[PDB]
This record gives sequence, C-alpha cells and structure tokens, in this order.
Amino acid sequence: NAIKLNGIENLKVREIKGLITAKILRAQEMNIPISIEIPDEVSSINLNMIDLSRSIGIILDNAIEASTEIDDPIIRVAFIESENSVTFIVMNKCADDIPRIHELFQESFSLGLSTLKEIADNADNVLLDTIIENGFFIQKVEIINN
Amino acid sequence: NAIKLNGIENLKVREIKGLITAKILRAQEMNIPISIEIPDEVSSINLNMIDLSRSIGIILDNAIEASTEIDDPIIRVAFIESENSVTFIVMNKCADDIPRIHELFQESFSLGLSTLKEIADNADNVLLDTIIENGFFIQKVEIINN
Repeated sequence: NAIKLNGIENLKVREIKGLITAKILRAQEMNIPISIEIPDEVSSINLNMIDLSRSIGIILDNAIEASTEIDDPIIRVAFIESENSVTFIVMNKCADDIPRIHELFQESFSLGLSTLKEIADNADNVLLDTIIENGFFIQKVEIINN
Repeated sequence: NAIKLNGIENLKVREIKGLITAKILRAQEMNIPISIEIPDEVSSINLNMIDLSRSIGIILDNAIEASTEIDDPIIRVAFIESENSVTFIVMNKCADDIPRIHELFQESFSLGLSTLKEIADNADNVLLDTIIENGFFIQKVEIINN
C-alpha cells in the first residue's frame, strides 16, 4: 500500500465518504499510490448528492484508469475550501502519455467526461476544468456556494 | 433508464449513500435495470465504514460485471433489518450462465470475492453467502448487531 492522509478528518460531508474510501482502496488494489489533501474543514458542498457522487466517482475512475499504463503512478485528491466555493481536484501522473488522456476524451464523447460535462453545463454554480500540467492530468470541479 | 425505488428513504446510514448512488447510476449507464428494496428503517450497521464500503462496492461491481453478457439483465439490491442483524443482499440475473459466475470466482482467487471473504473471515459478526438460485446470482452479507 501507499496512502498519504492529509486532512481526511476535515471531510465532513458524510454521504461521499464511503464512495471516496471505496475508490481509494480500488486505487490501492491496483498498486497506485494515493494522497488525500483536505487543508480546511469541508462541512457542506453546494451540489446535490446525486451529481456530487456521480462526479466524484467518474473523476476518480478516470484518474485510476489513466494511471494503469504509467510506470510510477500517483493520484492526488484534494477538497479545497475557498471563501465562496469548494473545489474537488484530482491529479494523476500521466507523464508524456498524452495519448492516454486523448483516449479518455475519445471514449467519453464517441459516459465519463461527457456525463461530467453535462452536470457542469446544467449547473450554473459548477465549473469544470481539465488540464495537463507538469506531467499530471488534472480534473477540477469548483462548486460555488453563493 | 429503469430504477425501481422501494424504501430508499429507509437507508439512514449516510456514509454509504453516495457509494450506492454511484453504483446504481453505473448500472444504468450500462442499461441494467435495478431495484432497491429497503422494507424497514436501517439507521446503523455494525460494521466499520471501511469494510462496509468496500464490501458494498465489490458486491455491486460483481453484480454489474456479471450482468453485462446477460440478455435481459436485472439487479436487485436489498438491506433487510432483522431483530439482531442487517443483511445486505444483491441479486443479479445470471440465467444459465454459470460459467460467468465461475469466471468471477476464478479471477478473485487466482481481489473481488477474495477481499470479501477476507473481510467476513476477519469479522465474527459477519456472514457471507453466495448462491445461484432460480437463475439469479445472490451475494449476501449478514452483519450481526449483538
């Protein structure tokens, strides 16, 4: 195993805990090191449980799937509290394997990234970003409080 | 879609709700009808969140995977409250496709059924059963209160 715990107790949205636990253990089943970083307390997220669960599941599954052909994989998972939002961020090491990320897009839009996009498009408080940066694939959902 | 809701509001263990929701929607993504039956209120289960989440995830994934080659699939999911226990039951239609169930066992023991067995073996209040009956594969975890 390799699981780094960095504020797990700060996640106080109970309904997604089992989901996150299950995905983290799946990552481990497949020998992918995983980091969970929650710097501040997160006691509510302004997105309904259905879309929040689905988005978290898809994003973590994307990161796991994208990490299986990688030599020295790692997944970082974060929930970041801002003044007016909560951001869920997952990064996986893709190194130079851009084709793997392209494959993700190909499959989803030829129900992973497409479901995710549909949730974000239908919710005015939800911003979705996808970024390749410094050898990591980054999936980011910011969920605005107002 | 096809999701039959039969006591969803009776599940009051919040920590596994997102997990169950995510798996149900995955089943739907793959065009598998799903029934959720919770006849009585379930406000606690005497198994820690880690093993409970993992077991639910594995069992639902098993049922989904075992349903993909089936002509007219269906998954039934139940939480049953007894005097001294809670039973989590998942049934999927396997019809005559016993080889598919055999494949499940082959793969797990050559981390699905094996992880599940390990959880049950290590917990004296946890009983695991696996049954092929009337064209359904039935996975059953009874979790004793005492």
